[PDB]
Amino acid sequence: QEGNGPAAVHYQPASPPRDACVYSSCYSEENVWKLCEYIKNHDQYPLEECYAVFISNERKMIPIWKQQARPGDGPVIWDYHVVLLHVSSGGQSFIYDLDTVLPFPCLFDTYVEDAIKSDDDIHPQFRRKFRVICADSYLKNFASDRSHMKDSSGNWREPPPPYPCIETGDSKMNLNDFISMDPKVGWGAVYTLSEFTHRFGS
Amino acid sequence: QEGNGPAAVHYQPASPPRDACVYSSCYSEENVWKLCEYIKNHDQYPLEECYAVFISNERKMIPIWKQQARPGDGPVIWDYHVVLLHVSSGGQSFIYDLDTVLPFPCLFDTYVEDAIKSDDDIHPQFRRKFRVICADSYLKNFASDRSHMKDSSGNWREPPPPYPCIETGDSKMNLNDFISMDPKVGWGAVYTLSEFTHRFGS
Repeated sequence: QEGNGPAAVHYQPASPPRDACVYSSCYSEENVWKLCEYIKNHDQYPLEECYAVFISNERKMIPIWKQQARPGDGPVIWDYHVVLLHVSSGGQSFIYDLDTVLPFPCLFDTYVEDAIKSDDDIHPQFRRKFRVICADSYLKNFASDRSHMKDSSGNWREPPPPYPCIETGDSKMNLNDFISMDPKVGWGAVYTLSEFTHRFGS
Repeated sequence: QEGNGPAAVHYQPASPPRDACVYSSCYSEENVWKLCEYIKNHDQYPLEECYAVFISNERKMIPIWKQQARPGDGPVIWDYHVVLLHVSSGGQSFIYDLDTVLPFPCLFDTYVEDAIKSDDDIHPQFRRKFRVICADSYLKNFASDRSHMKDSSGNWREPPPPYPCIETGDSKMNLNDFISMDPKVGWGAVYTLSEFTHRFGS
């Protein structure tokens, strides 16, 4: 028998701690994009091991439990919500959600169970779908002019993030193409809750 | 009526107290063999209720927390480690580890939870595997010439136990066959951490 030298044996998060991440309430698509930017700019993990994940449905009403906005367990009904998925080297997958009360990051199995619960127990208009976009692709292609966050009067529904709107060489606004769950549109692949769970679950 | 709560269920230990057990640091395989020999030579419990348990992995680096060699400070990373498992007629199972800072013996659910933790977020190279050998079989078959404990110059890595090497009619050395977590090799059965915990846990 011999005791080896000390070593870090646990998964190391790809992000900064939850309280050190760039964040604006109601701009999860951006918060997630910012995590992608951080990962890209660091050498800990390849960017391609990560995915931006949009959650929505045709009716744009998805319940998510264990959300910060509503502490104590009823759900928040969102039009869409975005989280980050890290498909880690050992078959262990993690979810980074800046709006969850669950750990940041959180093991995938735990997150999907606690946050989402079962689609079977809710009516069809509320069922959850997921667009999974590889992080490199997301940085390359995502663009939002934040126009959706201004009311009829031109005032901000929620204050915007402190940096200029994300744009690309090809577009200044394509957020709807990410929110959409039609496989004929946008980038990445679309999965039902069951499919998503099976695909990235343990 | 008598009610307790798992940690409070009554149990009489199969060994002498920790301070009276034969023990050499870095020779857990031998320390456990000696415990098996003691049990055999006593009439308290049938030997067949007990198992020698080897803990290792392919890379031979396994973390174990609550270890004497590293008080309060993370895990010890062992090439391999050996403990005794008593499957009690009392319905609760116990772990005897001469190297733990937990009680000796310790209720199984508690030992695994504190000492082992989960492999859910542990790097692949560090995941724990268990070889469980019924105690009668261990005494019948185990042999070690202690050759692994001599360095390249022929000197001891750690001082040996002060009794002659354990040998059998069939071998002078088969320690590698116990350390191995290959089911094709050796005696007993091999389990993942999850399997081991589900099997012997509550």
